[PDB]
Amino acid sequence: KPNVLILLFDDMRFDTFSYRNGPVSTPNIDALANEGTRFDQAMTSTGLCSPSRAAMFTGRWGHKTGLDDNVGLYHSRLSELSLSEGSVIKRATSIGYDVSYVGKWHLGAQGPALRGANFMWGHDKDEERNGRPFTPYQTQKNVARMNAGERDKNGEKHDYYKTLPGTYADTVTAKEVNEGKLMLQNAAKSDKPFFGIVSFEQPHPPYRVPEPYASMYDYKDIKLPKNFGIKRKHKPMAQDDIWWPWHDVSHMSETDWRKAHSFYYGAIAMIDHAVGELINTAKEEGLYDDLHIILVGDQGSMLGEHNLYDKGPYAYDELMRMPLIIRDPSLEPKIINRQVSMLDIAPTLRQWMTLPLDGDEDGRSLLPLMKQGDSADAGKDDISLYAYEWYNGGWFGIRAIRTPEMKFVWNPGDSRDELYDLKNDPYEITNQIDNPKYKKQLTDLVHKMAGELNRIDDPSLTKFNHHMKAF
Amino acid sequence: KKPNVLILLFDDMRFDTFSYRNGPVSTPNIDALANEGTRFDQAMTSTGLCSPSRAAMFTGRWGHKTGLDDNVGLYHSRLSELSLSEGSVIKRATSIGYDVSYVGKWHLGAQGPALRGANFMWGHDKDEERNGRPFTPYQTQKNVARMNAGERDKNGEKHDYYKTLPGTYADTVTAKEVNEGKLMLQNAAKSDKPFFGIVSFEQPHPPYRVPEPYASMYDYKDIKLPKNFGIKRKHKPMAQDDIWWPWHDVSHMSETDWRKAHSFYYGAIAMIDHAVGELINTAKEEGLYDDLHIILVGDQGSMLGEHNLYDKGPYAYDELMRMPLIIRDPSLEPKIINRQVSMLDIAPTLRQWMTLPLDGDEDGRSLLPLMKQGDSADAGKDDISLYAYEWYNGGWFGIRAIRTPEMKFVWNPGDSRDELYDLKNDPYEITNQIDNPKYKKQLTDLVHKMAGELNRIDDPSLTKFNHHMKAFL
Ligand SMILES: [Ca+2]
Ligand SMILES: [Ca+2]
Ligand SMILES: [Cl-]
Ligand SMILES: [Cl-]
Ligand SMILES: [Cl-]
Ligand SMILES: [Cl-]
Ligand SMILES: [Cl-]
Ligand SMILES: [Cl-]
Repeated sequence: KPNVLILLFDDMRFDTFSYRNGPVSTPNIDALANEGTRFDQAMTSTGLCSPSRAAMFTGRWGHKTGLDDNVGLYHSRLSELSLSEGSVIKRATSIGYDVSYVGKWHLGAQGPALRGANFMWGHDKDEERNGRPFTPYQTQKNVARMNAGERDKNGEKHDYYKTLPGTYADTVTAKEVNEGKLMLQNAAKSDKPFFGIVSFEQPHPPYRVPEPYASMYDYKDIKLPKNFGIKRKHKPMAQDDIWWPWHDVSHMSETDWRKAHSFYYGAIAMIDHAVGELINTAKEEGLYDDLHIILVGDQGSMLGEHNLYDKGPYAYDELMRMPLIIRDPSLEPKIINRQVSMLDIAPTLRQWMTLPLDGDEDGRSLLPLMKQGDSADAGKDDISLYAYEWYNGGWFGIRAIRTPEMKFVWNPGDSRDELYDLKNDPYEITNQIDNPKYKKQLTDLVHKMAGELNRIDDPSLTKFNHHMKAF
Repeated sequence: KKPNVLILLFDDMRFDTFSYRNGPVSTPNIDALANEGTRFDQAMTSTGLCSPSRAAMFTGRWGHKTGLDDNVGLYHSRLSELSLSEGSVIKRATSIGYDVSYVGKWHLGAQGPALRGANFMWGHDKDEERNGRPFTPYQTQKNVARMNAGERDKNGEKHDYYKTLPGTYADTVTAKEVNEGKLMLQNAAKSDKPFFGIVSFEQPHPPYRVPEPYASMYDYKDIKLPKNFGIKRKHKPMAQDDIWWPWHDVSHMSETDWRKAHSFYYGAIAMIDHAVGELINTAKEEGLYDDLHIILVGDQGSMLGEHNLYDKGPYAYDELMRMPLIIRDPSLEPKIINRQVSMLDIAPTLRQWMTLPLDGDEDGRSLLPLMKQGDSADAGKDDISLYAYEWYNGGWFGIRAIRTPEMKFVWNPGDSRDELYDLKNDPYEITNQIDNPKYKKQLTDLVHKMAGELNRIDDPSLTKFNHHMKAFL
C-alpha cells in the first residue's frame, strides 16, 4: 500500500507559480509539477474553506455530508463535520495506514484525531468542540479605522497585508514544516504505510509574511489584470454586500491593492521554500522515490479583480480555479488540460490506497487521466461543477457550470444569473445573461447543469427546473 | 350558529401608536373596537418578519414544523411559498362550511389563499405565477447610494423611508382593499353560510407612503423621540450592524428624516383608522356587526430609529417584537389582558370560535379563557413569551428570545454575544447585561425557561442550545 503525502494550502491561486508563467519564482513546486501530473484546469468545489475541505476529504458534496458552510464563524449554523463522516482519514486508518495531520483543519475541533490520525500540531488540536462562532468585532473596528483614513504600522493595512516580526524560522509555516519533517522521520522508522497531511494557513489573507518575503516583490512593479480596478456592472447583488468586514474595500488605494499582491507573492515564495524543505527531508529519509504526493490549494483568492478581496459567494475563475499536482512515482509526467474537480481527490486516494468505500463518490479517480493524458476522456463533455451553498450563514444556493469556453452561474437567491464567454472575455467582465446572441450557449449550459444536479441528487433540481422553465 | 369571523391584519403596525394605548395618534375607530373587545396589551409576535409571522398566525405552528421560517420571494431567501401541505385555518374553515375570503397582503406564496379554498378577491399575490425569482432590491440599493452622497428625493423627502403619494385616499391601495372588504361583507350578508373574512393591509409598513392630508396631518416638528433613539449600540450583537436590506444603512438620516419617518407613519395609522371605521360601519349597515367575532392584529412592529435601527431585522427589541392585538367576542364583556400572549395563540382562538378540525400540533393556546376571565385565568403560571428569528431574507441567525415582564434573554447562536435586558429598570433595552455578574440569577432563570420552551415545541436547535448553555443545564 503506497505512502501518501498531501501538501494542502489555504486560498492559494492557480496562476502565481513560475511553472504557470506566473510572477513568482517557485522552483520547488515547479520541480514537483514537472515530475508529476499537472492538473492545469483543476476547479474547487466551493470557494470557501470548510466546504472545499469536507468535499476533498469525503468525496461527497455538502448536501450529502451536511458540511455546506464554514464552521465556527459568524453567522454559520455549523460547528463541525459530522463524526458519521470518517473521511479518507478513518478509511485509511481502517486498513492499517498510520495517518498524521499537521496544521489547518477547519472541519471541527479535534477532527483528525477523532478519526484516528495523529494530529501532531495545529490550531484545532486542543480546542473544545461546539464553541460559539467567532464574531469579528475587532476586524469590524479595524476596517472602520481604515475608512476613517487611519493606517497600521509603516502605512500597512493589517486586515489586508502585514510585515510579521522576526524570521521565517519563527513562523507558523516553519513549525508546520518542522512537524512535517518529524512525521517523515517517524514514518521512515515504521514498516506501516503512512498517509501524511501537512495543511498550511499560508498563503491566505490577510497576507502576513516576515522579511525578506514581505519586501522581496516591489509593489510598484506588480502587473494588474484587465478585471482589476473595475466597477461590477450587471452582476448579482451578493457581490456588493459586506459579508465579512474586510470586504469593504472602498478605502483601498491602488498602492494598497499592489501591496496585497506583493505580500501574497512573498507568501508564495515562502510556501515554495517550505515545499522544498519537506521534499528534501522526504529524499534524505529515503521516502521520496515511492512517495505518492498531492499538492493542492483549497481554492483561490481575490486580489481586486471585480473590485473583490478574499472570497465570497461568487464563481469567478480567480477563486474557483485551484492549483493541483498529483505525483505518482510509477507514471510519466503529463499535463491535463481537461477540467477536474476537488470531488476527484478522494476517489484518487481511494484508488491509490485501496480505501474501503463509505458511500457515494460524487467525483472520479484521476488515475486514468494521469496514465493516459486528456485522451482518457476523449469524446466526453469537458465540464466542471461548482457550488456556493452558503457564505458564513448567508444562504445563496449558487451553482456554476464551466466549459472551456463558457460559464453559467445560477443564483437562486437573486433574479440575476451570470453568463460569461470565457473565450472572448476570460476576465469575466461582461455578464451576457440577457444578450440574445448567447441564447444557444445558455440553453446548452442550462441543460448541462440540470444533468449534473440530477447526477449528484441535488434537491435544488426542483427549483432549477422552475427557474429555467423557458428551457 | 358557527360564528362569523373578520380578521383585520396590518403589516408592521406597532403596539404603541394608538390613542387607546396613550399613543400619539388619534385612532377613534380602533379605540372603539379596543373598548368593545379584549385588549391584549402585551401581545408578542412570533418573529419580527413578514412571512414567518403570517405562517405562524394562520397555521398555529412554529416555522421548524411548517418549514416557513423565512420571508418568501426576497433576496436571498431560499423559500417561495408556504407548503400546500399546510392548509392553515383557511382550508380548515372551508372544510367545515365557512365561505373564506381574502383581500390584500398575503406574502406566503402566489395564489395561496385561493389554493386553500378562499375567494382571493383582490391582492398582489392573486394572479402571480408560483416559483418566481426572489425580488432583489437593485433600485433600493441605487437609491441609498444617492442618499449617502447627500441627495434627497423630491421636496426633500427620502422615498426609501417616507413619501407623499400623489392623489387622494380614494386612489390608494388601502381604499381599494376597503372597497373589496365592503363587497365581501355585502356578499356575506346575502348567504346562509358562516363567513370568515381576512382583510390584510400593506399599510402602515415602511417606506411610509401616504397621500394628503395624511402625509402632513402630524407635524414632524412636534414628534417626541424616545430615550433609545439614534444611540450608538453598545455591546450589541453584530447582526444589528450589518446592512441586510439596503435601506438599513441609516448613516445618511438626519434627525428631521427620522421625525418625518415618524410623522408619515402616524399619517398611515390615521389612514388605517379611517379604513377600519369604513369596514366596521359596513358590517353595522349589513346587520353583521352585532354577532361578528373580530381580530385586529399587526404582524409585528417596526423600528423608527430606536437603537439606530429602521424597519426590521434579526433582533428582538420590543418595538419589533410587541404587536397590537384586539379580539372582540360579542358574547363577552370587555377586559384588558396584561399577561403576555403570542401570535401562536391566534389559530387556537379561531379553532375554539369556529370548531376547526385538528390539522396537527397547536404550539400556542386558545385565548378564550383570558377573554372570559381576565388575567387571573393564568394565576400561578409563569408569564412568558417565546420569540424566534431563525432567518432574515437568506441570512441564518437561529435567534430565540424569552421575555418576562421584567427581563428578556436573547440567544444569538450565530454570534458569541447573547443579550440580557432588565425591562423593569431599562425598558428601552439600551444596556446589554449578559456579562454582568449581578444578573446571574435572572440569566440562569431565563436560560432554564428557554430550555423548557425549546423542549416543549420540539425545536431541533436544542442540541446546540444544550452546548452553548451547558454551564446552566
Ligand atoms: Ca481556503
Ligand atoms: Ca410585517
Ligand atoms: Cl506563517
Ligand atoms: Cl465585474
Ligand atoms: Cl486506472
Ligand atoms: Cl395605501
Ligand atoms: Cl442599543
Ligand atoms: Cl374557554
